[PDB]
Amino acid sequence: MVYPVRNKDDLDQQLILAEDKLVVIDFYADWCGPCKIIAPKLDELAHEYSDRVVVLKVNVDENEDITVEYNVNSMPTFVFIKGGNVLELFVGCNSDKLAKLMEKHACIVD
Amino acid sequence: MVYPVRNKDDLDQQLILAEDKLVVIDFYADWCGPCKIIAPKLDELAHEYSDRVVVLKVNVDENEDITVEYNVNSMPTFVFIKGGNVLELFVGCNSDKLAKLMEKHACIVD
Ligand SMILES: [Zn+2]
Ligand SMILES: [Zn+2]
Ligand SMILES: [Zn+2]
Ligand SMILES: [Zn+2]
Repeated sequence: MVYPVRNKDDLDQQLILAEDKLVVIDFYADWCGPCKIIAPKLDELAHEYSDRVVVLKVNVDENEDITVEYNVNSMPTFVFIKGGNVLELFVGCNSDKLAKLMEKHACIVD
Repeated sequence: MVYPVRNKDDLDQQLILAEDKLVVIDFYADWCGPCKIIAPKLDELAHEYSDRVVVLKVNVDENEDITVEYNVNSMPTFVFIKGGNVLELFVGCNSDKLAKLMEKHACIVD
């Protein structure tokens, strides 16, 4: 399952506890159609990769600070992180690419 | 000669332009003794096989994304690729094996 981020200090802690794991952060809002469509597949991947991947979820309406720090301008946006380093940024609704990007490292509103 | 990779999109383009050729990617860093020793022999082979083999070079300190995607954990590491497929992975400093592996398909830091 996908862990909601309450604030920047929550997220900063999660990034350190993730250790060597792949971290994937999903920026979403409740008013975003494409966000809702891809969300089941993201939860499916989180179970398949639970030993290797940590999956975080940032609600942009309550987290303006985290959104500005990651330069999020569109939704959905998935940031792939390992060791506090941003490896790759991915915007859009292709859930087949999302699943592929998750295995290699283990439509658009606003 | 050996072509430096600037990013993942650079590398992805190189993999397609290489066509049917053998591609060899060398993962290295400036702080890696064994990397520096084998490097002349790699350049020698690149000239001998210039019509058949494309030789790419990825600096791991500036390319965390490519390193994670190829699961690089040590140096030097040579990935042998043909058609976007990874045929073989080779870690270590034996330049005689490197030359042999190059002809069949045409010490350790971190
Ligand atoms: Zn569950
Ligand atoms: Zn030359
Ligand atoms: Zn990547
Ligand atoms: Zn082979």
